[PDB]
Amino acid sequence: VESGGGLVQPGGSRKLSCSASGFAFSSFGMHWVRQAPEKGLEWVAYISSGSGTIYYADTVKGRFTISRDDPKNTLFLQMTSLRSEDTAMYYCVRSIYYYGSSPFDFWGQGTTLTVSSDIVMTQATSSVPVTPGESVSISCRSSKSLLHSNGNTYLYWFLQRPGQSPQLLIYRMSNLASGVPDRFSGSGSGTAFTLTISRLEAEDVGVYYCMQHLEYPLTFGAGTKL
Amino acid sequence: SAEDKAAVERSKMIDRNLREDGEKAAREVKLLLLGAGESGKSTIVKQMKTGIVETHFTFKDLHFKMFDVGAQRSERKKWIHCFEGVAAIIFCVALSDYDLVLEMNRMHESMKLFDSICNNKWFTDTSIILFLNKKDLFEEKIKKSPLTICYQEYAGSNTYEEAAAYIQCQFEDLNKRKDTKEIYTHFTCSTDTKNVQFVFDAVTDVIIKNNLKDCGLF
Amino acid sequence: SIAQARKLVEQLKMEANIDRIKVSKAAADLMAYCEAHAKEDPLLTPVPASENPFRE
Amino acid sequence: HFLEIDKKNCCVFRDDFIVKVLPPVLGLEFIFGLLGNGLALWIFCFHLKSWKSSRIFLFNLAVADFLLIICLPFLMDNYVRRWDWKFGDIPCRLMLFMLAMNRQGSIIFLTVVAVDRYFRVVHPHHALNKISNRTAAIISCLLWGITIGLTVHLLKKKMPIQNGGANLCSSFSICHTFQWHEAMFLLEFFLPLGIILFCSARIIWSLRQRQMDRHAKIKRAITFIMVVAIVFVICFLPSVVVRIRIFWLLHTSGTQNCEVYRSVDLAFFITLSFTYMNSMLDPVVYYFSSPS
Amino acid sequence: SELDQLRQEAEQLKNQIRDARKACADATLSQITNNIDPVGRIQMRTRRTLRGHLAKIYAMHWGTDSRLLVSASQDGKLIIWDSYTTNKVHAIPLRSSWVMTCAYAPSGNYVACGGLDNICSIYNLKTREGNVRVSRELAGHTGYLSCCRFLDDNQIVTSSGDTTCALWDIETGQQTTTFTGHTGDVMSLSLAPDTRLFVSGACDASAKLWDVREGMCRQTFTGHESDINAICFFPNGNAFATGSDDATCRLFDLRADQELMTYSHDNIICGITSVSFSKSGRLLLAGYDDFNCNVWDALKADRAGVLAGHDNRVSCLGVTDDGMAVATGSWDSFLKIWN
Ligand SMILES: CC(C)(Cc1nc(-c2ccc(O)cn2)no1)C(=O)NC1=C(C(=O)O)CCCC1
Ligand SMILES: *[C@@H]1O[C@H](CO)[C@@H](O)[C@H](O)[C@H]1NC(C)=O
Repeated sequence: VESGGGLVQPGGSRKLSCSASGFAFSSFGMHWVRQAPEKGLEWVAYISSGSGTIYYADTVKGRFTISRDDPKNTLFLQMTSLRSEDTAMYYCVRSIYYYGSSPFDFWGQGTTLTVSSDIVMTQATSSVPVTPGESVSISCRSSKSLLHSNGNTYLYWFLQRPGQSPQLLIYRMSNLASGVPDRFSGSGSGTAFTLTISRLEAEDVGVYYCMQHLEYPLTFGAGTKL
Repeated sequence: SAEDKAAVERSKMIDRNLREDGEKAAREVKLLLLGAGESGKSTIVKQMKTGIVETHFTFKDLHFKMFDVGAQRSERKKWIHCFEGVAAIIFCVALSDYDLVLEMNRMHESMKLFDSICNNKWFTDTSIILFLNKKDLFEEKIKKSPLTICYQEYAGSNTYEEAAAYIQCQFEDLNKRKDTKEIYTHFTCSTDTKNVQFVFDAVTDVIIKNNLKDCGLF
Repeated sequence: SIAQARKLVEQLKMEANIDRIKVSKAAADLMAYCEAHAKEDPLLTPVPASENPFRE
Repeated sequence: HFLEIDKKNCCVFRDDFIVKVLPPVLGLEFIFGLLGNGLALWIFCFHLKSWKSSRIFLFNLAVADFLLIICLPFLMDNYVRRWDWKFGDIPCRLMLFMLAMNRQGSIIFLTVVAVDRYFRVVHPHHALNKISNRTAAIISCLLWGITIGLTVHLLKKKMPIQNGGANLCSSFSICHTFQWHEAMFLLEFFLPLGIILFCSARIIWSLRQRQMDRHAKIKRAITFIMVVAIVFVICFLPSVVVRIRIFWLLHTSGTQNCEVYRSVDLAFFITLSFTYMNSMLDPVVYYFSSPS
Repeated sequence: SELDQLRQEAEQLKNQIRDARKACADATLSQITNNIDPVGRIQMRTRRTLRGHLAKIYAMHWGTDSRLLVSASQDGKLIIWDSYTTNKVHAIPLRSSWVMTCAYAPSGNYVACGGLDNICSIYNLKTREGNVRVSRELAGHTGYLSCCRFLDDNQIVTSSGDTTCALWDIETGQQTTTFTGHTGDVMSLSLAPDTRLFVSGACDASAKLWDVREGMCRQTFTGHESDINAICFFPNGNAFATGSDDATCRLFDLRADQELMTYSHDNIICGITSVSFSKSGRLLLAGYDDFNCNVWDALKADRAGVLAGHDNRVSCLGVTDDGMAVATGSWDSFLKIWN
């Protein structure tokens, strides 16, 4: 579990914090994905394991600062100049990278804050009928074929149930995550992808987002509500 | 390759931890402790302070690792090559079991194991430290019993000075490699000290010879 | 002492009362297996370097 | 006789005895030196598997000796023609630099070896005995820097001296000015002597205070500690002792009569030939005599 | 005097087996495979070298994916490598640095190790709470652990130096079955492809085929003159190869109940530390004490290649399930991938 951060500020600066709990925080790379009040999620920052490589979003490159303290298991986010666009619920995401790992597996609770080239993921569809028991398929597309030479396509599927943080369903477009029922399945051709649900349930309702991990300025797809 | 680049830097973080542990492990002296079970290794271990037993002690800013393999009771030659590379071998022999039998007396049983260990193909240059324990019991036992029971060819007075030096000379005679390895013999009492100093002196001579191997002189 | 010899004898009887075939029958099985999978052994028959996961 | 060299009265001689004794003495040192250091350098690179910090320091000594040896036949040509240099200004400038740099470099990479062996016997548990190969390389490069930085002025001093009808390539001329690089010539011997003699005595004393000399290989290594302390004195004391005699004559007799320097000047270049003896005997004392 | 009578019956019963074994020996393996063409000279190059171990490597095992492998060393580390990119996936520090065996679970979520501590430890690779942690410590053996092989996700089989082999249940940590009958220390074991039988080589120069379900010995094979150090099952599952200390190898057939071929040379006087078959079973790779791993053409018993790339004893050997690579560890603390 993880949470923490501030809530309200006029202009100036504010600092966000996260409290890792019982998952060996020192060997995990952490992100700071944020989500606008009514739009989709948007990546913000990233810090590697051991505080090595650090990446920032193009729109927050100079104003924001991400740092971690492996003792006490705390992740920080320092923001200096906070404009009006920077009004979003900031989530804390863990991810570990080895041969067969599943990045973006756990997402934090998240806190809200108000002030008072790249690859574009289309995801043209926005809303579909909510009739249960059918076989709903969600389509998505990418600007360029995200199939690397090693043979894996870096497309991730996230489900955001209404009222909670996003949950990873499928990583690398074919592999199912831990704890996810076998109903969800994913197939793609490198450029166009689909996510298949065999039998809809009461807990499958929500907005389904897509992410890419080929080039690091990674973007989402605005979701597809049910 | 974004995930591949993150995997490579994780391997690099593993590499630096392996080297950090290797530096610490290279600074510890590894000793192998042997005997005949009741030869007195238990009391020797306390002086320094199933499966394998590791003993940790330090002396003069030097950290020693002592391994006891007395609970194996298996084919020695199938696991004795794992200890090739120890600084020295600490051998414990009781001096009061020359007349006691396990048939065959216990003293010659130690001689059989000492002969195999000393002349082992793996231990051709490792210093062997021989500890003759239970010298206090051997003091009184030689008064009431002679040494002819153990060594029928012994011809000397049944005094501690003459009898004990005969047993030590007999043990060192089994050393065939008299020019590649050195055997250190010391006399141990039940309540004594400076035993760890004797081990410390012996390993320094091994270290000095090892240093003169890197420089090429020796 | 007597039981240990009896147990060894009892086990030896079970091994003796076993079904066996001629060596030529058993030698043909090993020979036939190797030729049946000769084309699927990269060490025996090297695959093109493009298919090597280790060359590149 | 007499020569005016850079606003100081320096007396320069041309003895006929030099022509018949130095060319063959220097010839023997070169011919065996190339076979000695050249072979030793080959073993260090292509015939060695693992490199330790101790072997790195020995490697620099082989390189320093090798560079000094290849400068011998230029000296032989100068000696055959009786101090008559016809190779130019820069080659005269370059050859002198490669003599003072390689001689002092070799002396530097044997006081390092003597100190290196001192720490391996008298302080066997010291952290210096386990320095990584990278740390040795930094020290070797640093020691090479001091050697080059102490002889850079040989590349600034215009040294195509014209002596009558002859041109001389030599910075060792007798005259009455306190020239630094002449007291440094004595420093190359006295300071390493105070280190090698102290280290060699302590190494042997420790191997005897502990009853460790009864070994066959240990006792062999003890003798070769004395060999390097005797070869160093043999190859460097004769050249030094002559130079103090020159200093003694300068203070008492002076430059006003350059006739009492007729014999000593000839003797100095005789003893300076023994300096190149060390660069030839080193491979058979440091590398070829090691059991490894 | 029933002891003498039992011994006389045992000698007569043993002679019956030898007579029965000789009766079925219609021909020799060399005669049957005389017409086949030799594989020719086989050359393998070191496609990769895995560095990071700072002590002698005593065991290794491949994953079922033919991409990941685990190796053991006396520095106390269990390293999981990515054989494609040399990357280190994991590095597990062991409680006891004296480890003599490795195992990788066919599922891939567990690894096992053991040694002079007489304990087989199971590690959980796929732990949701961060890193790799120990799962079960299986105790009950008296001698050192020589080998261990994962039967399944919950069943493992171990061979020890107390002349016994045991089958464990990881969930409870208790010995389901104990296999006895060896007189010397068991040095290796190998499960069948069907995972219903397994063989074991012992220091008494004998190989015994066990039944995992029932728990009793079925066959006993002899012919070696010294301790058997390695064993491996043929890909078919009806044969196995043994590597002993007398610098020889032998091929035994389960149905024929006798040795078929002998792999030895007069120039080799060094023992064998590990053996392994190729995917087709045509090649038999053996690691020797002369720092060289030898490739034997099993059908014709003729040498076909040498893997000379190590500077010390080749302790462990492995062939991928895909058959596209051979990993060779040694005491010089280096692992090499060949071809
Ligand atoms: C150039 C040199 C070496 C004199 C010199 N030494 C230094 C110096 C400087 C700094 C330092 O740390 C040490 N030495 N500068 O000049 C010299 O006269 N060489 C000659 C001979 C020789 O030696 O072979 C014999 C024939 C004549 C020429
Ligand atoms: C050289 O000798 C003359 C005559 O003795 C003397 O006047 C002059 O000072 C000397 N040169 C130097 C540099 O002292």
